[PDB]
Amino acid sequence: EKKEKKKIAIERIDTLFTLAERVARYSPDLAKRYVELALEIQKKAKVKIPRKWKRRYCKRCHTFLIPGVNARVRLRTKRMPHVVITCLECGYIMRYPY
Amino acid sequence: GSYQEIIGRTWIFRGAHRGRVTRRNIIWHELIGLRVRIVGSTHPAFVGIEGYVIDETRNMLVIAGDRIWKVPKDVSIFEFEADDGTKIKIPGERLVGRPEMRLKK
Ligand SMILES: [Zn+2]
Repeated sequence: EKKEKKKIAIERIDTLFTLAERVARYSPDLAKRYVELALEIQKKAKVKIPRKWKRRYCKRCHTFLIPGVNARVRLRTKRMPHVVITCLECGYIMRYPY
Repeated sequence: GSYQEIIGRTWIFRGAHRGRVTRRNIIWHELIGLRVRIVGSTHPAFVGIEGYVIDETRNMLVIAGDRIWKVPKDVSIFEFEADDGTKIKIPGERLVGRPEMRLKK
């Protein structure tokens, strides 16, 4: 039953990202542990990150991103439309086509 | 030990765990974010402590209730709370291993 273990894996990733969002305001290092555990789970079980989570951590430092607290989010659309996200903890900039 | 920021803030954990956890599958699932009570332990001061599991290492669960407790797995018996409020009872021995390493068996 590979199907069960892939199911469990996703539920674990989902749990840990949900907890990182809940704790990040108060203990950013705990949130960072949750994010990194989730990624280690993801590559051990060879599953995908739920779409709602995949832009919510810094790909450089693994901080969980709270827009307005430890992250700057802008919509930039005058030329090539994109979302620009800056991790205020390491300064890494992530851009996604809009 | 960045656990102290959670004291007084455990309400943040309510509704956060997203798995359906059973007595069969708890061995493979996320223990972090589950409410737990310790029903038995070799160390007298651990019996009766309740809180959320906030971290896990190979033979230890970090629990936040009224204070932070580091409780070892192998000498303890745990009553975890699933999402419907039913209880899962299991010897900590069965949970020994790093959280990532527990995925297989
Ligand atoms: Zn960063």
